[PDB]
Amino acid sequence: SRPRDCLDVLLSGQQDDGVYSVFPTHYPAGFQVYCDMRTDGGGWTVFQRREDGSVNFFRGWDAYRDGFGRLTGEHWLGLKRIHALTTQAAYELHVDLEDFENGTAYARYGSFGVGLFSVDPEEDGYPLTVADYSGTAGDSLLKHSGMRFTTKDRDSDHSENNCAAFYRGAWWYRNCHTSNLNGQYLRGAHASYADGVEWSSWTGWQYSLKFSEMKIRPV
Amino acid sequence: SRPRDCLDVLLSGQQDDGVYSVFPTHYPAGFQVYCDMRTDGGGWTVFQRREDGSVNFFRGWDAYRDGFGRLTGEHWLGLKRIHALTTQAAYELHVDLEDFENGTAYARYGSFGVGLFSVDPEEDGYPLTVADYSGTAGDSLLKHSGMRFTTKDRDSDHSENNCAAFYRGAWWYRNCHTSNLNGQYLRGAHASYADGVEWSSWTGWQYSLKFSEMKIRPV
Amino acid sequence: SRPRDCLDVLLSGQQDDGVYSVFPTHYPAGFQVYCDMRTDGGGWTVFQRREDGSVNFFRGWDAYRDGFGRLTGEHWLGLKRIHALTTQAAYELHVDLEDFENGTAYARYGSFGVGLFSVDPEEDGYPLTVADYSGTAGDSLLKHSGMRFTTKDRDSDHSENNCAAFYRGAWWYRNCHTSNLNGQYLRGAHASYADGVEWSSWTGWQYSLKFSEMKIRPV
Amino acid sequence: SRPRDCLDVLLSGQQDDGVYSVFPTHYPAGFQVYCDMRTDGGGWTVFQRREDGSVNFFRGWDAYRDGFGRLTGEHWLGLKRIHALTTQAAYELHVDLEDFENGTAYARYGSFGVGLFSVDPEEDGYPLTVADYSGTAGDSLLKHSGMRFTTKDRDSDHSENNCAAFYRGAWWYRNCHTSNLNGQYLRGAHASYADGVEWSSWTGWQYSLKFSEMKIRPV
Ligand SMILES: *[C@@H]1O[C@H](CO)[C@@H](O[C@@H]2O[C@H](CO)[C@@H](O)[C@H](O)[C@H]2NC(C)=O)[C@H](O[C@@H]2O[C@@H](C)[C@@H](O)[C@@H](O)[C@@H]2O)[C@H]1NC(C)=O
Ligand SMILES: *[C@@H]1O[C@H](CO)[C@@H](O[C@@H]2O[C@H](CO)[C@@H](O)[C@H](O)[C@H]2NC(C)=O)[C@H](O[C@@H]2O[C@@H](C)[C@@H](O)[C@@H](O)[C@@H]2O)[C@H]1NC(C)=O
Ligand SMILES: *[C@@H]1O[C@H](CO)[C@@H](O[C@@H]2O[C@H](CO)[C@@H](O)[C@H](O)[C@H]2NC(C)=O)[C@H](O[C@@H]2O[C@@H](C)[C@@H](O)[C@@H](O)[C@@H]2O)[C@H]1NC(C)=O
Ligand SMILES: *[C@@H]1O[C@H](CO)[C@@H](O[C@@H]2O[C@H](CO)[C@@H](O)[C@H](O)[C@H]2NC(C)=O)[C@H](O[C@@H]2O[C@@H](C)[C@@H](O)[C@@H](O)[C@@H]2O)[C@H]1NC(C)=O
Ligand SMILES: CC(=O)N[C@H]1[C@H]([C@H](O)[C@H](O)CO)O[C@](O)(C(=O)O)C[C@@H]1O
Ligand SMILES: CC(=O)N[C@H]1[C@H]([C@H](O)[C@H](O)CO)O[C@](O)(C(=O)O)C[C@@H]1O
Ligand SMILES: CC(=O)N[C@H]1[C@H]([C@H](O)[C@H](O)CO)O[C@](O)(C(=O)O)C[C@@H]1O
Ligand SMILES: CC(=O)N[C@H]1[C@H]([C@H](O)[C@H](O)CO)O[C@](O)(C(=O)O)C[C@@H]1O
Ligand SMILES: [Ca+2]
Ligand SMILES: [Ca+2]
Ligand SMILES: [Ca+2]
Ligand SMILES: [Ca+2]
Repeated sequence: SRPRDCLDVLLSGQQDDGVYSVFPTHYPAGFQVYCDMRTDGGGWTVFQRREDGSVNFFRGWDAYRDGFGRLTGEHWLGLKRIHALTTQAAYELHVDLEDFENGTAYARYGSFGVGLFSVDPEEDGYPLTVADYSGTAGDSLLKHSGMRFTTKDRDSDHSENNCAAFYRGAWWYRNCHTSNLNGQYLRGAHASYADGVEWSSWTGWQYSLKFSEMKIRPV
Repeated sequence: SRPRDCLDVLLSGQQDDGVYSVFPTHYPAGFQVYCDMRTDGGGWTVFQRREDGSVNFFRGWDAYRDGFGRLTGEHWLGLKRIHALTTQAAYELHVDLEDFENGTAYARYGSFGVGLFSVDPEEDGYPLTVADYSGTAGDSLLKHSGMRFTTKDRDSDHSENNCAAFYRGAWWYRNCHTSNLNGQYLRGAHASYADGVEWSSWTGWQYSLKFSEMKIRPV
Repeated sequence: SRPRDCLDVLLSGQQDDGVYSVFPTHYPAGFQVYCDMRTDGGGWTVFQRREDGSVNFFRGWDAYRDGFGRLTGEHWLGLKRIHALTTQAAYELHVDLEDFENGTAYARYGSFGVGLFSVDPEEDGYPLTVADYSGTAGDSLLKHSGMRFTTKDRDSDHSENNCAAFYRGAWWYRNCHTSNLNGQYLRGAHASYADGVEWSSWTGWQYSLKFSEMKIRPV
Repeated sequence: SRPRDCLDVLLSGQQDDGVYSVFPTHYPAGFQVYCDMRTDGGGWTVFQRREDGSVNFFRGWDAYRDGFGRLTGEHWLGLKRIHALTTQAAYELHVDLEDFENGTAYARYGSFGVGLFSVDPEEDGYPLTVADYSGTAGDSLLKHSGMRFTTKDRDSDHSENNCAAFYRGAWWYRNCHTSNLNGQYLRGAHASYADGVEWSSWTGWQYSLKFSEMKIRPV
């Protein structure tokens, strides 16, 4: 009765999409998550969802560490929880996207982790590990591999300015991004440059997507 | 020997009203609570009690998060503990009231929860879920459903001012309240408007009740 | 292998005085304590020791909450740990004293607790419960029963001034004390009034004792 | 499946050098460490590594308490973790060194601990216990036995100045050091006095070593 993630939940015989308790190896108090039990056989732990612009994603370091929003709607699970999940086994990442024309695409990454070898993942800036792309959305994440997480109030990017401030989001920014899924909910085509919910490989630098979901499952 | 609430305590063969250790799913350190083993067959976990005005209830955010008073007297268990209890199963709420003429009434709610789907219940303001009224006191809580918790130093209400400051309490204020059980212990009829221990549906807007107890049990 | 106190350690077959790991009900991480396995059959958990004046006891709230000194020498275990121990069962208190003439005396209290019913024992000031005196030192603690703990930087006493500042210690001060075992190590008779390691019932108001040990065991 | 250290990992049949989860007695959440499964039969828990100067070691108290760097490279595990490991059993210390001429030497200490009897190891300054030298590097640590840990922002040394500031490191400084393995990565011979990665007994006061590893195993 102590599943470590949504795959453990599924394999214990819980087949319905919804909110479940999980207990990562180094987070034994555990916490609630949204489980996707449908995509590619199910067992995905959601850590990010955009769908309606109801939640402010232009938040500081503490909010991105601790999480915000609601599991049933738009949310960010929190980097401390994403670290606890991704360090306990080898995980893949699934990213579901939707445009405002009801077009959908996905990106799959064979390996995904946050601060995997960091003694203090918070001080080390929750650095991204990501490799092995496949899917229909194209790759907009591999160039982010190795980058620390940057917020408007904590700059660990490779730009002379703050990428999070400039592109109004929070991400593993380099100089600055190919993806920006925590960017502003600008609702489709926008004149502003690359500061919406962007996945450059699918819809370019000036299209804020309607829906994103980022979720993990052990390989 | 790890009951999750006062019902687990009762069903393990502890029939006496009093203080017991409970261990919620996501609060495994556990904590002590007052158990009501009498009301409607027993197994109720108390989280609020007014009885004599001996404890200051006009407290800030941190006090309402962490709890205050004593389990054997006037107390608030703390929103972090009420979140830990109400997210681990489906709970009902029982509210016992007494006026200064030894009149008593109660309100029962078939569903009750605090920050049930909140990634960070503290940042999300411990929002109230409450439905399905029955009893003798009348309903003074259903209009509060969906509201965040507001204190004198943290305003998440739907008023242009701070409802907690204005009505000298701490509650899931809208604009502003039908109930105010954490209000001032003004002892019966008062000239001041709605700033005492108010349950509007029973005793109106200018009567501070002698006794309140708010308690939960799994359905 | 999870003893809750020094009595559990003793009954598991550890007969030697020394440092052991204990795991109180609501402090499951556990911590190390000094166990007295000799006094009245053994199984006493030490929480205070004076013996040489090597450790500064004139410390603030945080130090008295979290503890200081070393388990093998002069120390204060910390009110958070003393709360965790005394709330998990019914404990007695033993107080061993020594003067500078190698005279010894003790006080035994049939009941002892710190913040026993406090929702937040820290905010409630770790109030003392103590009753049922017997021994050779006389009673210098029963008048302290019901008092919150006062430090130089947090005044919860019944004096118009700060008793901890005035008598250079930290205690469940009333107005102000009959005992002051966390007072200055003034080494025997002193001109200053009641600001040393005082046990008034044995050695009066102007004698700083050489040795004190305060320790607990379940009845 | 809850090894307390790298020796428990080894004896469970994990023979490969690498990163593993360990669960110390009083740190039950556990954490990841680098295990050396080769040196003198294996089972060593690494807590310090220098190899390339890629990580800043001139850090403050909080960084030395909580840890920094990466387990696969240069890192400091953190004094809170080193306290949790060394208080749960009797440990020996192994120190591996390398100069820039591919010369190697080691120091072995039959006993090693950090804040072993400290009620609050952080407030007590994580004092060093170390005894019983043998090896090829010579002894540069025994004179540090009994000293608290000093950083540039927290001075507990026996110098009139701050040893950590003066020798640009963080250590159990006396007045001031025979070893300085958290000093600046100055890369071999340097004109500056004793402010590099120094092991005085092997390479003197003006030679910053290429590689250091500090690791522990139960005797
Ligand atoms: C894009 O998908 C949407 C979600 O399924 C469609 O809206 C939904 O249409 C349902 C019937 O298919 C209807 O019951 C739902 O109420 C509605 N959902 C929402 C969120 O509005 C949408 O369909 C268009 O809009 C609706 C309201 C109807 O007028 C349809 O005829 C429209 O095509 C899809 N959009 C397009 C452009 O196809
Ligand atoms: C309202 O209920 C109160 C609590 O039961 C009553 O007071 C209690 O009366 C007991 C005998 O019934 C007595 O032993 C208790 O000491 C007392 N409790 C307290 C808290 O005072 C109260 O009764 C009135 O007051 C008491 C002191 C007597 O004088 C009675 O004759 C009074 O009726 C009840 N009040 C009324 C108005 O009935
Ligand atoms: C009070 O008790 C002390 C602790 O036992 C005595 O000192 C100890 O005496 C031991 C022999 O009995 C000796 O081996 C210890 O080294 C010594 N301990 C310390 C802490 O000094 C003390 O005895 C007096 O002082 C010692 C040094 C001798 O000179 C004795 O002859 C003295 O009586 C006791 N004091 C008195 C006044 O009896
Ligand atoms: C000191 O040890 C180093 C690590 O083993 C040597 O460098 C390594 O040499 C390997 C072949 O032995 C080679 O495959 C590795 O790429 C290389 N590692 C690194 C980190 O460079 C080093 O050997 C000297 O430098 C290398 C590049 C060659 O030119 C050798 O001929 C050199 O001797 C050793 N240094 C000395 C002075 O022996
Ligand atoms: C959103 C984003 O990161 N855009 C960045 C672009 C693109 O990387 C480039 O056009 C390749 O598409 O490069 C810069 O102009 C640049 O190199 O100075 C910085 C700018 O921040
Ligand atoms: C205690 C309380 O909340 N009273 C509020 C009342 C009642 O809601 C209303 O009289 C229905 O009974 O409405 C207001 O006057 C209003 O709408 O502007 C605000 C006031 O704060
Ligand atoms: C150490 C101590 O508390 N002394 C206190 C004494 C004794 O309580 C009293 O002499 C009975 O022995 O009373 C006071 O003088 C007083 O009542 O004003 C205050 C003073 O702080
Ligand atoms: C690195 C270091 O600690 N050097 C110290 C040296 C050596 O201890 C001494 O030369 C023995 O080798 O002593 C001092 O000069 C001294 O005593 O005043 C202080 C100086 O900080
Ligand atoms: Ca930057
Ligand atoms: Ca407001
Ligand atoms: Ca006072
Ligand atoms: Ca100094």
